[PDB]
Amino acid sequence: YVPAQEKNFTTAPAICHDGKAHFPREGVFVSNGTHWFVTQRNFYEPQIITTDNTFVSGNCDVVIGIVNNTVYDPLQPELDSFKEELDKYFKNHTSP
Amino acid sequence: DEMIAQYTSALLAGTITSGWTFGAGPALQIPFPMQMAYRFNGIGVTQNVLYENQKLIANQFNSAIGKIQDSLSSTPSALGKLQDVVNHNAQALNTLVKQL
Ligand SMILES: *[C@@H]1O[C@H](CO)[C@@H](O[C@@H]2O[C@H](CO)[C@@H](O[C@@H]3O[C@H](CO)[C@@H](O)[C@H](O)[C@@H]3O)[C@H](O)[C@H]2NC(C)=O)[C@H](O)[C@H]1NC(C)=O
Ligand SMILES: *[C@@H]1O[C@H](CO)[C@@H](O[C@@H]2O[C@H](CO)[C@@H](O[C@@H]3O[C@H](CO)[C@@H](O)[C@H](O)[C@@H]3O)[C@H](O)[C@H]2NC(C)=O)[C@H](O)[C@H]1NC(C)=O
Ligand SMILES: *[C@@H]1O[C@H](CO)[C@@H](O)[C@H](O)[C@H]1NC(C)=O
Repeated sequence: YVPAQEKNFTTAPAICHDGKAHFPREGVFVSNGTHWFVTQRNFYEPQIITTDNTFVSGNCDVVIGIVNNTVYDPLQPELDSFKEELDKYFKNHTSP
Repeated sequence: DEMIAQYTSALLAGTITSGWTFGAGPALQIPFPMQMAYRFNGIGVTQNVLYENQKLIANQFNSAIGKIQDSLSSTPSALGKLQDVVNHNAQALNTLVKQL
């Protein structure tokens, strides 16, 4: 196996979202200027940043490379269809 | 001894900037503070041992290199493996010129 032609990007070694640093499970974060992605090491396959492939280790004021963006969790794909569904159906009893 | 010193000044210029990727085709740039986080990951300890302790790890690396400088100049018995290469050859010819 031999890798073919390449393409350069911009990086940062960690992600701080809620005052805590986030480190990638495999790969390291890249971006093209607008929004960030996590990628494999030997093939450009961008993926959205999610809790499933990021682990937290301490707060984000101990290492020089920190950038600001959002990190996702696999529950708001569910809870936004669940908690908002639960919250909306309970508002029709307070009206009368 | 000049172009030999240029070959071994190109291995150090690729293992610092590109890492290990220039031994398998195209050479890919990588920061050195991030390449070190991949050498720890291949041992068994996670990435956060380096980034959370980037200060004292840097000082241990610089001081260890400076201790090498005094260790080589402490004695002349450290380079005995290379001296026996030229000593075995030089005394092999002196025995040959006294066979006459
Ligand atoms: C960096 O790469 C990302 C990844 O492709 C680029 O984001 C992409 O931006 C385009 C518009 O600029 C998005 O297209 C739009 O998508 C929405 C929703 O999907 C759709 O409703 C619109 O009609 C339009 O097709 C595209 O989805 C989006 N890709 C992702 C994965 O979010 C970004 O623009 C790149 N930035 C630079 C500076 O190159
Ligand atoms: C990512 O976003 C966070 C959230 O805003 C940024 O934290 C903010 O950092 C700045 C400077 O690092 C803080 O300003 C500070 O204000 C105090 C009081 O005026 C002043 O004494 C300090 O010298 C400093 O200027 C700001 O308060 C802080 N926001 C908070 C804590 O909510 C962080 O800097 C962002 N990271 C990057 C790389 O931009
Ligand atoms: C609330 O219940 C009443 C029952 O008479 C129904 O007419 C109304 O559409 C309901 N509103 C919502 C928002 O579900």
